[PDB]
Amino acid sequence: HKSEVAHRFKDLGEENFKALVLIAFAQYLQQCPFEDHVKLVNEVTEFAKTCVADESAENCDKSLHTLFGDKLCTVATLRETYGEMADCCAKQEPERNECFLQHKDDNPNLPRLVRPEVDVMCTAFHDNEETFLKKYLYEIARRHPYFYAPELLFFAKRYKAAFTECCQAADKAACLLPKLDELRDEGKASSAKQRLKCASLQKFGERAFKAWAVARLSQRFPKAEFAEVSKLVTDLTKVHTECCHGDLLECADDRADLAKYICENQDSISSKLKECCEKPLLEKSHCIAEVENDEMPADLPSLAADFVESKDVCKNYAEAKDVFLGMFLYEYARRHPDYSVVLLLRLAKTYETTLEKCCAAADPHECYAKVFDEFKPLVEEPQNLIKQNCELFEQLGEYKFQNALLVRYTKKVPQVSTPTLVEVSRNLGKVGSKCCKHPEAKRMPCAEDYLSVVLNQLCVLHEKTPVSDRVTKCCTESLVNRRPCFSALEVDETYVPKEFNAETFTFHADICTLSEKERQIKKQTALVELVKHKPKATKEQLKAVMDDFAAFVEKCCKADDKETCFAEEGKKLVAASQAAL
Ligand SMILES: CCCCCCCCCCCCCCCC(=O)O
Ligand SMILES: CCCCCCCCCCCCCCCC(=O)O
Ligand SMILES: CCCCCCCCCCCCCCCC(=O)O
Ligand SMILES: CCCCCCCCCCCCCCCC(=O)O
Ligand SMILES: CCCCCCCCCCCCCCCC(=O)O
Ligand SMILES: Oc1ccc(Cl)c2cccnc12
Ligand SMILES: [Cl-]
Ligand SMILES: [Cl-]
Ligand SMILES: [Cl-]
Ligand SMILES: [Cl-]
Ligand SMILES: [Cl-]
Ligand SMILES: [Cl-]
Ligand SMILES: [Cl-]
Ligand SMILES: [Ru+3]
Ligand SMILES: [Ru+3]
Repeated sequence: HKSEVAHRFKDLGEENFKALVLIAFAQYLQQCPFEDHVKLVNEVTEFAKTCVADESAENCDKSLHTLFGDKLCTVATLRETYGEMADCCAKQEPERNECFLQHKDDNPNLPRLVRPEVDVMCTAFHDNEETFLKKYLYEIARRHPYFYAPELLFFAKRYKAAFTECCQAADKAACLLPKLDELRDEGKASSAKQRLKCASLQKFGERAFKAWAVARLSQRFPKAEFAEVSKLVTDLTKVHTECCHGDLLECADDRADLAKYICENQDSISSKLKECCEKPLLEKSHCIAEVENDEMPADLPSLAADFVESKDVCKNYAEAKDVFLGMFLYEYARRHPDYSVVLLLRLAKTYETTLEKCCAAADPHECYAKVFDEFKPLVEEPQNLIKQNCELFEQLGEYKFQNALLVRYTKKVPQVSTPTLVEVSRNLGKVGSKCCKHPEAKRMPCAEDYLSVVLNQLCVLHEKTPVSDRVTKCCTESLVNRRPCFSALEVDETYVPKEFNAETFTFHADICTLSEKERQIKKQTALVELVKHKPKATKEQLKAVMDDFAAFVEKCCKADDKETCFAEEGKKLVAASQAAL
């Protein structure tokens, strides 16, 4: 293209162009104030307008990396605010762009964004929809300089949807805050999810990533030929490789190219893409990333003929080990959208170990002709765990199910800080709430999707402050054994009971005057501490004081006097509890 900026401006449109320019600059100049970014956007935007009017116009033939880097090196305060980053301006492309890339600062030190009151928010939204919305877009991008820009744009449009609706409703806050809590959860999860793929790719290498992609792409497009899945796995591996490196434009072009290939070859891939493929370039690769699985072809054969009977197993394996294993993964995954990806990786690795053991032995076929028996226990384990836990979740509430998780995980690893124990148990409990309302045909992918983002981010929090050798051993091992390792943790019988502290189990009337959530957290915080102080307490014994405490609060949080019921009756509850434990 004669002018890449004019071309982008025509592909995306003025509104999307401006928003992505803002995110781009907010992710590099993370301490410049919001109003100078607006100046940069308006300046880049009306320059781009000269380029769509005339592509021979001055500077319109420069590359976007050049144009972007040029804009960065005109910030007058660049060396005084970003210091060493300003020295990038003395290099030339592509060294300069790489130098700027290196100087992206993850985890900068900005105050946390405090959600204001609903009436404050709706009033700001009404008084200046754009400035309000773009300011929050800027606040989030500067605090997440590696969050892929278009997805951030796609979250911004969903926030706009939440405000327009709820700022008009009768009970504003009742409409808005759940939507805002929901959006925060996904954006935080997506941020965690991107950094996990990009950190297992280097921890574990291209091969393991390719193995994961074959499984995932085969469940999604089970009518595609394995040659087509392998083509897609290759392009997709390059795409995540390049996107992990951090160049937003080089990353965006790889994604857009892959989506153009997929949309051009739908009838070799899937019948579900005609709408996504009709969508504009900015949304094309996103839409297809989250499209639902295509229907499996009717009455596929068993995997027996190709992978256990056929005399050419060991010979076809040796001819190309990974391609043969990759074919096995393809055939198993396409038949099993109900499995998690990691389970399919367990099976494939299981098939790999026995093929490696039997293809070197006398009469291989005898040695390995039963390996499909080895798959059954590996399949029951995730399913069993889902059943019992989804069963328990509908026996108890969401909140009481959290309290069940709370007791169990505290007993397994009582060294974890109380607040971290509460947050994980509350979150896991949320995962029963959404995943357990799926049928068994789609429960295991649901759990995997959510556990993975609860598991390694408790592991990144654990590498921050290690407290147990067993949770580092879980967290530093394969992503296929991550969830089993944690499931295999047993009640810590090394632990020394925490010394009784009276202030930890003293309660006041403020507890009546707190929100349901904030009341549950403090109820759940005391429960962790109770299990830490008397860890040999049984759930029968624990239920008895939990019932007592429940009655205690409902008594003192309703009497004529309150501040004194909580100390007088409170003193009784404690003493009666210590006696029973
Ligand atoms: C002057 C600064 C350089 C130009 C700034 C352009 C901002 C980046 C363009 C984003 C392209 C988005 C393409 C979406 C397609 C996809 O993700 O598959
Ligand atoms: C078919 C194209 C890609 C070929 C490369 C993928 C071969 C699959 C290998 C499966 C090995 C076991 C599964 C991964 C386990 C792990 O990474 O810990
Ligand atoms: C879906 C229920 C989850 C309830 C809260 C989490 C605690 C139990 C999780 C058990 C299910 C594990 C399945 C993960 C998939 C896999 O690792 O193959
Ligand atoms: C910072 C370290 C915190 C670790 C605290 C232990 C919490 C373990 C919960 C992880 C999920 C376990 C696997 C699924 C359910 C199970 O089988 O227990
Ligand atoms: C053993 C010495 C201290 C005395 C014990 C008092 C603190 C008990 C722990 C509170 C658990 C509250 C959770 C149950 C109530 C509910 O779910 O609403
Ligand atoms: O930390 C975050 C990452 C991504 C997104 Cl979209 C967020 C939205 C609101 C608050 N925090 C967020
Ligand atoms: Cl936040
Ligand atoms: Cl907010
Ligand atoms: Cl604002
Ligand atoms: Cl604000
Ligand atoms: Cl804001
Ligand atoms: Cl944030
Ligand atoms: Cl967040
Ligand atoms: Ru704001
Ligand atoms: Ru955030």
